Amino acid sequence: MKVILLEPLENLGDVGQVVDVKPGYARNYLLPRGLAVLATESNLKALEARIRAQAKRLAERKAEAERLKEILE
Amino acid sequence: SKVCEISGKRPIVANSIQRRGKAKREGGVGKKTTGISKRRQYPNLQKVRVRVAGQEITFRVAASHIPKVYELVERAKGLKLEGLSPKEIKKELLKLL
RNA sequence: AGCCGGUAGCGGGCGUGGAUCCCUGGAUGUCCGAAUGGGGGAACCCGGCCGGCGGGAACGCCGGUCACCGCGCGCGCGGGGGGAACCUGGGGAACUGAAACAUCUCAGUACCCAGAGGAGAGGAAAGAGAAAUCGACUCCCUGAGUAGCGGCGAGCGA
RNA sequence: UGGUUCGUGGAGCCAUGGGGGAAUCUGGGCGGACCACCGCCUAAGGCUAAGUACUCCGGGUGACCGAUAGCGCACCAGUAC
RNA sequence: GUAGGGAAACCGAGUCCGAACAGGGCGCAGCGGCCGCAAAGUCCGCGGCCGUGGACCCGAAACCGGGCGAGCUAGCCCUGGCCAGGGUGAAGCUGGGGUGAGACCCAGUGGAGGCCCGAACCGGUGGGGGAUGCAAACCCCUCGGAUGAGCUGGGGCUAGGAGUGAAAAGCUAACCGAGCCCGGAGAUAGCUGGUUCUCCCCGAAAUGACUUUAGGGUCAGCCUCAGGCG
RNA sequence: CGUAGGGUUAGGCGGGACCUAAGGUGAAGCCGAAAGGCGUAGCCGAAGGGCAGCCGGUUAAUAUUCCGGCCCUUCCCGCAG
RNA sequence: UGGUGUUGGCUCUUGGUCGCGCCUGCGUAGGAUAGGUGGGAGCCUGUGAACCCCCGCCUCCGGGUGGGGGGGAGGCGCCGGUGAAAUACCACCCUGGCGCGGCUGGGGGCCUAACCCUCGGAUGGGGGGACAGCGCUUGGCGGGCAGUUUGACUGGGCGGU
RNA sequence: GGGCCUGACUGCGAGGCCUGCAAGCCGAGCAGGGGCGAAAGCCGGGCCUAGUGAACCGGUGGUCCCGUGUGGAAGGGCCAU
Ligand SMILES: [Mg+2]
Ligand SMILES: [Mg+2]
Ligand SMILES: [Mg+2]
Ligand SMILES: [Mg+2]
Ligand SMILES: [Mg+2]
Ligand SMILES: [Mg+2]
Ligand SMILES: [Mg+2]
Ligand SMILES: [Mg+2]
Ligand SMILES: [Mg+2]
Ligand SMILES: [Mg+2]
Ligand SMILES: [Mg+2]
Ligand SMILES: [Mg+2]
Ligand SMILES: [Mg+2]
Ligand SMILES: [Mg+2]
Ligand SMILES: [Mg+2]
Ligand SMILES: [Mg+2]
Ligand SMILES: [Mg+2]
Ligand SMILES: [Mg+2]
Ligand SMILES: [Mg+2]
Ligand SMILES: [Mg+2]
Ligand SMILES: [Mg+2]
Ligand SMILES: [Mg+2]
Ligand SMILES: [Mg+2]
Ligand SMILES: [Mg+2]
Ligand SMILES: [Mg+2]
Ligand SMILES: [Mg+2]
Ligand SMILES: [Mg+2]
Ligand SMILES: [Mg+2]
Ligand SMILES: [Mg+2]
Ligand SMILES: [Mg+2]
Ligand SMILES: [Mg+2]
Ligand SMILES: [Mg+2]
Ligand SMILES: [Mg+2]
Ligand SMILES: [Mg+2]
Ligand SMILES: [Mg+2]
Ligand SMILES: [Mg+2]
Ligand SMILES: [Mg+2]
Ligand SMILES: [Mg+2]
Ligand SMILES: [Mg+2]
Ligand SMILES: [Mg+2]
Ligand SMILES: [Mg+2]
Ligand SMILES: [Mg+2]
Ligand SMILES: [Mg+2]
Ligand SMILES: [Mg+2]
Ligand SMILES: [Mg+2]
Ligand SMILES: [Mg+2]
Ligand SMILES: [Mg+2]
Ligand SMILES: [Mg+2]
Ligand SMILES: [Mg+2]
Ligand SMILES: [Mg+2]
Ligand SMILES: [Mg+2]
Ligand SMILES: [Mg+2]
Ligand SMILES: [Mg+2]
Ligand SMILES: [Mg+2]
Ligand SMILES: [Mg+2]
Ligand SMILES: [Mg+2]
Ligand SMILES: [Mg+2]
Ligand SMILES: [Mg+2]
Ligand SMILES: [Mg+2]
Ligand SMILES: [Mg+2]
Ligand SMILES: [Mg+2]
Ligand SMILES: [Mg+2]
Ligand SMILES: [Mg+2]
Ligand SMILES: [Mg+2]
Ligand SMILES: [Mg+2]
Ligand SMILES: [Mg+2]
Ligand SMILES: [Mg+2]
Ligand SMILES: [Mg+2]
Ligand SMILES: [Mg+2]
Ligand SMILES: [Mg+2]
Ligand SMILES: [Mg+2]
Ligand SMILES: [Mg+2]
Ligand SMILES: [Mg+2]
Ligand SMILES: [Mg+2]
Ligand SMILES: [Mg+2]
Ligand SMILES: [Mg+2]
Ligand SMILES: [Mg+2]
Ligand SMILES: [Mg+2]
Ligand SMILES: [Mg+2]
Ligand SMILES: [Mg+2]
Ligand SMILES: [Mg+2]
Ligand SMILES: [Mg+2]
Ligand SMILES: [Mg+2]
Ligand SMILES: [Mg+2]
Ligand SMILES: [Mg+2]
Ligand SMILES: [Mg+2]
Ligand SMILES: [Mg+2]
Ligand SMILES: [Mg+2]
Ligand SMILES: [Mg+2]
Ligand SMILES: [Mg+2]
Ligand SMILES: [Mg+2]
Ligand SMILES: [Mg+2]
Ligand SMILES: [Mg+2]
Ligand SMILES: [Mg+2]
Ligand SMILES: [Mg+2]
Ligand SMILES: [Mg+2]
Ligand SMILES: [Mg+2]
Ligand SMILES: [Mg+2]
Ligand SMILES: [Mg+2]
Ligand SMILES: [Mg+2]
Ligand SMILES: [Mg+2]
Ligand SMILES: [Mg+2]
Ligand SMILES: [Mg+2]
Ligand SMILES: [Mg+2]
Ligand SMILES: [Mg+2]
Ligand SMILES: [Mg+2]
Ligand SMILES: [Mg+2]
Ligand SMILES: [Mg+2]
Ligand SMILES: [Mg+2]
Ligand SMILES: [Mg+2]
Ligand SMILES: [Mg+2]
Ligand SMILES: [Mg+2]
Ligand SMILES: [Mg+2]
Ligand SMILES: [Mg+2]
Ligand SMILES: [Mg+2]
Ligand SMILES: [Mg+2]
Ligand SMILES: [Mg+2]
Ligand SMILES: [Mg+2]
Ligand SMILES: [Mg+2]
Ligand SMILES: [Mg+2]
Ligand SMILES: [Mg+2]
Ligand SMILES: [Mg+2]
Ligand SMILES: [Mg+2]
Ligand SMILES: [Mg+2]
Ligand SMILES: [Mg+2]
Ligand SMILES: [Mg+2]
Ligand SMILES: [Mg+2]
Ligand SMILES: [Mg+2]
Ligand SMILES: [Mg+2]
Ligand SMILES: [Mg+2]
Ligand SMILES: [Mg+2]
Ligand SMILES: [Mg+2]
Ligand SMILES: [Mg+2]
Ligand SMILES: [Mg+2]
Ligand SMILES: [Mg+2]
Ligand SMILES: [Mg+2]
Ligand SMILES: [Mg+2]
Ligand SMILES: [Mg+2]
Ligand SMILES: [Mg+2]
Ligand SMILES: [Mg+2]
Ligand SMILES: [Mg+2]
Ligand SMILES: [Mg+2]
Ligand SMILES: [Mg+2]
Ligand SMILES: [Mg+2]
Ligand SMILES: [Mg+2]
Ligand SMILES: [Mg+2]
Ligand SMILES: [Mg+2]
Ligand SMILES: [Mg+2]
Ligand SMILES: [Mg+2]
Ligand SMILES: [Mg+2]
Ligand SMILES: [Mg+2]
Ligand SMILES: [Mg+2]
Ligand SMILES: [Mg+2]
Ligand SMILES: [Mg+2]
Ligand SMILES: [Mg+2]
Ligand SMILES: [Mg+2]
Ligand SMILES: [Mg+2]
Ligand SMILES: [Mg+2]
Ligand SMILES: [Mg+2]
Ligand SMILES: [Mg+2]
Ligand SMILES: [Mg+2]
Ligand SMILES: [Mg+2]
Ligand SMILES: [Mg+2]
Ligand SMILES: [Mg+2]
Ligand SMILES: [Mg+2]
Ligand SMILES: [Mg+2]
Ligand SMILES: [Mg+2]
Ligand SMILES: [Mg+2]
Ligand SMILES: [Mg+2]
Ligand SMILES: [Mg+2]
Ligand SMILES: [Mg+2]
Ligand SMILES: [Mg+2]
Ligand SMILES: [Mg+2]
Ligand SMILES: [Mg+2]
Ligand SMILES: [Mg+2]
Ligand SMILES: [Mg+2]
Ligand SMILES: [Mg+2]
Ligand SMILES: [Mg+2]
Ligand SMILES: [Mg+2]
Ligand SMILES: [Mg+2]
Ligand SMILES: [Mg+2]
Ligand SMILES: [Mg+2]
Ligand SMILES: [Mg+2]
Ligand SMILES: [Mg+2]
Ligand SMILES: [Mg+2]
Ligand SMILES: [Mg+2]
Ligand SMILES: [Mg+2]
Ligand SMILES: [Mg+2]
Ligand SMILES: [Mg+2]
Ligand SMILES: [Mg+2]
Ligand SMILES: [Mg+2]
Ligand SMILES: [Mg+2]
Ligand SMILES: [Mg+2]
Ligand SMILES: [Mg+2]
Ligand SMILES: [Mg+2]
Ligand SMILES: [Mg+2]
Ligand SMILES: [Mg+2]
Ligand SMILES: [Mg+2]
Ligand SMILES: [Mg+2]
Ligand SMILES: [Mg+2]
Ligand SMILES: [Mg+2]
Ligand SMILES: [Mg+2]
Ligand SMILES: [Mg+2]
Ligand SMILES: [Mg+2]
Ligand SMILES: [Mg+2]
Ligand SMILES: [Mg+2]
Ligand SMILES: [Mg+2]
Ligand SMILES: [Mg+2]
Ligand SMILES: [Mg+2]
Ligand SMILES: [Mg+2]
Ligand SMILES: [Mg+2]
Ligand SMILES: [Mg+2]
Ligand SMILES: [Mg+2]
Ligand SMILES: [Mg+2]
Ligand SMILES: [Mg+2]
Ligand SMILES: [Mg+2]
Ligand SMILES: [Mg+2]
Ligand SMILES: [Mg+2]
Ligand SMILES: [Mg+2]
Ligand SMILES: [Mg+2]
Ligand SMILES: [Mg+2]
Ligand SMILES: [Mg+2]
Ligand SMILES: [Mg+2]
Ligand SMILES: [Mg+2]
Ligand SMILES: [Mg+2]
Ligand SMILES: [Mg+2]
Ligand SMILES: [Mg+2]
Ligand SMILES: [Mg+2]
Ligand SMILES: [Mg+2]
Ligand SMILES: [Mg+2]
Ligand SMILES: [Mg+2]
Ligand SMILES: [Mg+2]
Ligand SMILES: [Mg+2]
Ligand SMILES: [Mg+2]
Ligand SMILES: [Mg+2]
Ligand SMILES: [Mg+2]
Ligand SMILES: [Mg+2]
Ligand SMILES: [Mg+2]
Ligand SMILES: [Mg+2]
Ligand SMILES: [Mg+2]
Ligand SMILES: [Mg+2]
Ligand SMILES: [Mg+2]
Ligand SMILES: [Mg+2]
Ligand SMILES: [Mg+2]
Ligand SMILES: [Mg+2]
Ligand SMILES: [Mg+2]
Ligand SMILES: [Mg+2]
Ligand SMILES: [Mg+2]
Ligand SMILES: [Mg+2]
Ligand SMILES: [Mg+2]
Ligand SMILES: [Mg+2]
Ligand SMILES: [Mg+2]
Ligand SMILES: [Mg+2]
Ligand SMILES: [Mg+2]
Ligand SMILES: [Mg+2]
Ligand SMILES: [Mg+2]
Ligand SMILES: [Mg+2]
Ligand SMILES: [Mg+2]
Ligand SMILES: [Mg+2]
Ligand SMILES: [Mg+2]
Ligand SMILES: [Mg+2]
Ligand SMILES: [Mg+2]
Ligand SMILES: [Mg+2]
Ligand SMILES: [Mg+2]
Ligand SMILES: [Mg+2]
Ligand SMILES: [Mg+2]
Ligand SMILES: [Mg+2]
Ligand SMILES: [Mg+2]
Ligand SMILES: [Mg+2]
Ligand SMILES: [Mg+2]
Ligand SMILES: [Mg+2]
Ligand SMILES: [Mg+2]
Ligand SMILES: [Mg+2]
Ligand SMILES: [Mg+2]
Ligand SMILES: [Mg+2]
Ligand SMILES: [Mg+2]
Ligand SMILES: [Mg+2]
Ligand SMILES: [Mg+2]
Ligand SMILES: [Mg+2]
Ligand SMILES: [Mg+2]
Ligand SMILES: [Mg+2]
Ligand SMILES: [Mg+2]
Ligand SMILES: [Mg+2]
Ligand SMILES: [Mg+2]
Ligand SMILES: [Mg+2]
Ligand SMILES: [Mg+2]
Ligand SMILES: [Mg+2]
Ligand SMILES: [Mg+2]
Ligand SMILES: [Mg+2]
Ligand SMILES: [Mg+2]
Ligand SMILES: [Mg+2]
Ligand SMILES: [Mg+2]
Repeated sequence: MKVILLEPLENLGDVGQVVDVKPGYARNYLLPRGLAVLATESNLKALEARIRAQAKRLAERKAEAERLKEILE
Repeated sequence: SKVCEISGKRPIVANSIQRRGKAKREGGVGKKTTGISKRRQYPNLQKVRVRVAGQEITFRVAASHIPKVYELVERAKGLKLEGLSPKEIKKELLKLL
């Protein structure tokens, strides 16, 4: 089963990285502890939504710093 | 082996037809019927427990229909579930069907 | 134009001032019984709270309500039980037939359980099937005992 | 495994107890294993009068019986016992 | 129904086998002067037989489906009651002996027991009646337990392929080697019996073949019946 | 046996308005195609447990039940400590 | 009783399948020990030469390869010998082996989080633990039980037919 | 006792035997294609009567009849076995 890696763990990957593991391991170990959530059609919209929200903040921050860069010097 | 909780899977009537002889397709005489035994085919059922709203809930569902339960709970986030006993929680988790 | 059933009598009244009687509605409707505040061996025993009579506090009668489940945001809604077959579903034999008997048959037949209605099921195609076509579900006739299936036997059967 | 005429047979079609397991019209299933090709339908919610079956029951009718018959009961019968 | 043959394709008064245009198999067509009549053919009724139905009628031993039973009996559970009266006298103790002490021994006290005798009580040995009896298990005498593995009282629990059984396949409401009632069912029965008013007509076989066949069924022979041949 | 009339008197006797035994069920809750089976805690389950009367007279018959004489048992209200 | 579901983690161990680093492969003839199909007419050295020595490795008893160190710039092809195929260097894969990696296959051990039990205490602790229980499938054991059969003749059975 | 040979034939078959059925026995003869004799002719196994098995099922080899719309195919059919 596909899941999203909530907390960065060892020998698995990056925080937020999608990883497919044996479902029983996640049903007995990962999900009850709140360390993982399986990848649905909705949390893809929510993961694209938070990544694109960090991008909506980033594109504002760096562009404002570049406009102020055009103001200074 | 009671009924399944989500889909309603239940044991059904079945038969076991005991056979002997060499089949026609392999070149032999043909498959015979040396007996018939009625049976009740039982579903593969386990106890999947999910902790929802700070309460431990139990479910008796077929192993193939396991992700359906986590779909129901994962989609049931819109409703307020705190304060309700595990019985009425097990009730309201089926309300999404 | 007579009546108070059977039902005559002892012994008594009523009826054109429309009694007896038939239809309809309402009242009433002890106790038991899904029984239901609560126990329980049916027509029984015993209490919560509240309103009421005796002279009534100890006692008793009366008035209303007091069980469980499911649903709806303590209050409301409903839910159970019943019935002549007849419905659908979930279950589901044997004698026997095969001149015996185990695949086969009686046969989804009896009975078992559940729910539904005055019907049920069913129902508007991932249908039929070669027809350039037919266009919902049910019932009748016919197809035909054809097609078929079968220790290709008995029998079954679109 | 069961239904279908099909008893396992070339055995399709409808439902599934077991493991897995898609896809959205360029999508899927049927035409009897299968392939190519060509025709028919849109599964994984459900609803729906009419035409049919029956008998506690009111009625009408009979080359149906007339008290050992016709219903266990024409009579205080599901009663005596 | 009128056109059949072949597995079939397919052909058709023919067709199949076959190389055959061989031979064979299987199938092909009214009476009188357009009409009268008759007929291949079809339809209804009435009657024979046969089939499927329960199938001419009366009959089980019994298989299963569901209900009803442990007030009898069998076991066990809960809580009660009871066993007149006598015999015999284990341990234990006090008195004495014993030995260096003990073991051990005799008397008193002392009262054990799936102990004995023997009533009420539970039996059912032996014979006698009883045999359409008083009674679907009685009467008499005699006989074994009778404080124990006891007797019974009440509430209870245990059931049909199950119960219960200090074992008999014993009992589970007087017939238990598979309980009673109802229902599938009108099971089935080649087997037993019976098969109802009258007169006229003909007249068998009891043999052969084969048959899980032998006291049953197919067929042949033997009877009868309308039509035709003579 | 056939007809009508009369006959069973209770705070004390047994029993319910008390408790619990097997067991019957049976909130929680377990199990089962259905019907259902099971279930500490609870309710129910008496001849067991708890409970407060002995004697005499009497009638066609009932009597510890009416009457008698002499004891007792529960609750409420009054008062006093 | 195997296999798959409830059903997981880690490690070791070797094994099957794939992406690699890879080293290995010795007939006549023929520098040395000839992998093939295609490419070829020139390639290395300051990504330091011929040659030398201190060790691995495959050794067909001659070597191959990785090299190190010093010396520090020189040597091996087509050509020819030569056989069927000729040689440096750069592609596509083999035989067999090793070092890493995808995917797997079992066993050894570890862990706990599914599962069972348990604890006046129960989102906790403890034990067992991916085992058992449980679903289907595979075969086996299967008078414990169920439905049946166990021929007819015959001066019944036995024999015999 | 030797020679050449495959008629221990293919497609058929007049009629009879036997006869309850199924069945078993005899069989001249016509055609194709064949052996031998000079010829005539003779050869559908053996001097004869016993040396056998009915339906059901599948295989093998061929045939190229069927092919569930269709073209194949599956599987049957026919033949011999
Ligand atoms: Mg990892
Ligand atoms: Mg936390
Ligand atoms: Mg910056
Ligand atoms: Mg600056
Ligand atoms: Mg079960
Ligand atoms: Mg279903
Ligand atoms: Mg079903
Ligand atoms: Mg069946
Ligand atoms: Mg099985
Ligand atoms: Mg099978
Ligand atoms: Mg099998
Ligand atoms: Mg097999
Ligand atoms: Mg086998
Ligand atoms: Mg065998
Ligand atoms: Mg064999
Ligand atoms: Mg098979
Ligand atoms: Mg084959
Ligand atoms: Mg197969
Ligand atoms: Mg073989
Ligand atoms: Mg069977
Ligand atoms: Mg079974
Ligand atoms: Mg809590
Ligand atoms: Mg829990
Ligand atoms: Mg559970
Ligand atoms: Mg609450
Ligand atoms: Mg929704
Ligand atoms: Mg009067
Ligand atoms: Mg009067
Ligand atoms: Mg009167
Ligand atoms: Mg009179
Ligand atoms: Mg008079
Ligand atoms: Mg009079
Ligand atoms: Mg008078
Ligand atoms: Mg008057
Ligand atoms: Mg009342
Ligand atoms: Mg009431
Ligand atoms: Mg009341
Ligand atoms: Mg009572
Ligand atoms: Mg009470
Ligand atoms: Mg009252
Ligand atoms: Mg209240
Ligand atoms: Mg009042
Ligand atoms: Mg008053
Ligand atoms: Mg009242
Ligand atoms: Mg009252
Ligand atoms: Mg109830
Ligand atoms: Mg409930
Ligand atoms: Mg319910
Ligand atoms: Mg509401
Ligand atoms: Mg509110
Ligand atoms: Mg409230
Ligand atoms: Mg209130
Ligand atoms: Mg409100
Ligand atoms: Mg209202
Ligand atoms: Mg309101
Ligand atoms: Mg409402
Ligand atoms: Mg209900
Ligand atoms: Mg109910
Ligand atoms: Mg009912
Ligand atoms: Mg039906
Ligand atoms: Mg049964
Ligand atoms: Mg029949
Ligand atoms: Mg018979
Ligand atoms: Mg029938
Ligand atoms: Mg059936
Ligand atoms: Mg029928
Ligand atoms: Mg039915
Ligand atoms: Mg019927
Ligand atoms: Mg049953
Ligand atoms: Mg129900
Ligand atoms: Mg309902
Ligand atoms: Mg109802
Ligand atoms: Mg109507
Ligand atoms: Mg309707
Ligand atoms: Mg139907
Ligand atoms: Mg057109
Ligand atoms: Mg159209
Ligand atoms: Mg229309
Ligand atoms: Mg009709
Ligand atoms: Mg019809
Ligand atoms: Mg049928
Ligand atoms: Mg169906
Ligand atoms: Mg069938
Ligand atoms: Mg199959
Ligand atoms: Mg099938
Ligand atoms: Mg269905
Ligand atoms: Mg399904
Ligand atoms: Mg599986
Ligand atoms: Mg898959
Ligand atoms: Mg389309
Ligand atoms: Mg495409
Ligand atoms: Mg297949
Ligand atoms: Mg629908
Ligand atoms: Mg209606
Ligand atoms: Mg009908
Ligand atoms: Mg009718
Ligand atoms: Mg009608
Ligand atoms: Mg009627
Ligand atoms: Mg009635
Ligand atoms: Mg009425
Ligand atoms: Mg009527
Ligand atoms: Mg009326
Ligand atoms: Mg009237
Ligand atoms: Mg009328
Ligand atoms: Mg009228
Ligand atoms: Mg009438
Ligand atoms: Mg009229
Ligand atoms: Mg009339
Ligand atoms: Mg008379
Ligand atoms: Mg009636
Ligand atoms: Mg009537
Ligand atoms: Mg009279
Ligand atoms: Mg009358
Ligand atoms: Mg009556
Ligand atoms: Mg009546
Ligand atoms: Mg020719
Ligand atoms: Mg030809
Ligand atoms: Mg010619
Ligand atoms: Mg000809
Ligand atoms: Mg010829
Ligand atoms: Mg000619
Ligand atoms: Mg001719
Ligand atoms: Mg002519
Ligand atoms: Mg003609
Ligand atoms: Mg003339
Ligand atoms: Mg003329
Ligand atoms: Mg005629
Ligand atoms: Mg004719
Ligand atoms: Mg004519
Ligand atoms: Mg008739
Ligand atoms: Mg006849
Ligand atoms: Mg007849
Ligand atoms: Mg008949
Ligand atoms: Mg019997
Ligand atoms: Mg029975
Ligand atoms: Mg039963
Ligand atoms: Mg029963
Ligand atoms: Mg009972
Ligand atoms: Mg007794
Ligand atoms: Mg007991
Ligand atoms: Mg005692
Ligand atoms: Mg006792
Ligand atoms: Mg006593
Ligand atoms: Mg004594
Ligand atoms: Mg004494
Ligand atoms: Mg004594
Ligand atoms: Mg003595
Ligand atoms: Mg003495
Ligand atoms: Mg002294
Ligand atoms: Mg002295
Ligand atoms: Mg003394
Ligand atoms: Mg003494
Ligand atoms: Mg004596
Ligand atoms: Mg006494
Ligand atoms: Mg006695
Ligand atoms: Mg006796
Ligand atoms: Mg006795
Ligand atoms: Mg005696
Ligand atoms: Mg005796
Ligand atoms: Mg005697
Ligand atoms: Mg005597
Ligand atoms: Mg006597
Ligand atoms: Mg007797
Ligand atoms: Mg005497
Ligand atoms: Mg004497
Ligand atoms: Mg005596
Ligand atoms: Mg004497
Ligand atoms: Mg004497
Ligand atoms: Mg005695
Ligand atoms: Mg004795
Ligand atoms: Mg004794
Ligand atoms: Mg005893
Ligand atoms: Mg005792
Ligand atoms: Mg007793
Ligand atoms: Mg008692
Ligand atoms: Mg009593
Ligand atoms: Mg009792
Ligand atoms: Mg009882
Ligand atoms: Mg039972
Ligand atoms: Mg019972
Ligand atoms: Mg049983
Ligand atoms: Mg009896
Ligand atoms: Mg007897
Ligand atoms: Mg007997
Ligand atoms: Mg008798
Ligand atoms: Mg003969
Ligand atoms: Mg005959
Ligand atoms: Mg004769
Ligand atoms: Mg003669
Ligand atoms: Mg009297
Ligand atoms: Mg008083
Ligand atoms: Mg008394
Ligand atoms: Mg007393
Ligand atoms: Mg007393
Ligand atoms: Mg009493
Ligand atoms: Mg009582
Ligand atoms: Mg009291
Ligand atoms: Mg009290
Ligand atoms: Mg009580
Ligand atoms: Mg006790
Ligand atoms: Mg209990
Ligand atoms: Mg009971
Ligand atoms: Mg119960
Ligand atoms: Mg309950
Ligand atoms: Mg409650
Ligand atoms: Mg309760
Ligand atoms: Mg309650
Ligand atoms: Mg409740
Ligand atoms: Mg709880
Ligand atoms: Mg539980
Ligand atoms: Mg559990
Ligand atoms: Mg249901
Ligand atoms: Mg039941
Ligand atoms: Mg039942
Ligand atoms: Mg219940
Ligand atoms: Mg239920
Ligand atoms: Mg229950
Ligand atoms: Mg509790
Ligand atoms: Mg009781
Ligand atoms: Mg007593
Ligand atoms: Mg008493
Ligand atoms: Mg009493
Ligand atoms: Mg007492
Ligand atoms: Mg009392
Ligand atoms: Mg006192
Ligand atoms: Mg006196
Ligand atoms: Mg007196
Ligand atoms: Mg007296
Ligand atoms: Mg007195
Ligand atoms: Mg008095
Ligand atoms: Mg008085
Ligand atoms: Mg006092
Ligand atoms: Mg008191
Ligand atoms: Mg009181
Ligand atoms: Mg498998
Ligand atoms: Mg060499
Ligand atoms: Mg190649
Ligand atoms: Mg080459
Ligand atoms: Mg060149
Ligand atoms: Mg050069
Ligand atoms: Mg050499
Ligand atoms: Mg050497
Ligand atoms: Mg390797
Ligand atoms: Mg990876
Ligand atoms: Mg392991
Ligand atoms: Mg291990
Ligand atoms: Mg370990
Ligand atoms: Mg670890
Ligand atoms: Mg550990
Ligand atoms: Mg560690
Ligand atoms: Mg358990
Ligand atoms: Mg707890
Ligand atoms: Mg826990
Ligand atoms: Mg701790
Ligand atoms: Mg282990
Ligand atoms: Mg375990
Ligand atoms: Mg479990
Ligand atoms: Mg298992
Ligand atoms: Mg299998
Ligand atoms: Mg084997
Ligand atoms: Mg098996
Ligand atoms: Mg087996
Ligand atoms: Mg076996
Ligand atoms: Mg063994
Ligand atoms: Mg046996
Ligand atoms: Mg055996
Ligand atoms: Mg069995
Ligand atoms: Mg058993
Ligand atoms: Mg059976
Ligand atoms: Mg069987
Ligand atoms: Mg035999
Ligand atoms: Mg015999
Ligand atoms: Mg004889
Ligand atoms: Mg003899
Ligand atoms: Mg003889
Ligand atoms: Mg003899
Ligand atoms: Mg003899
Ligand atoms: Mg003998
Ligand atoms: Mg004998
Ligand atoms: Mg014998
Ligand atoms: Mg013999
Ligand atoms: Mg001899
Ligand atoms: Mg012999
Ligand atoms: Mg031929
Ligand atoms: Mg001729
Ligand atoms: Mg002749
Ligand atoms: Mg013959
Ligand atoms: Mg003849
Ligand atoms: Mg073949
Ligand atoms: Mg072809
Ligand atoms: Mg073929
Ligand atoms: Mg074949």
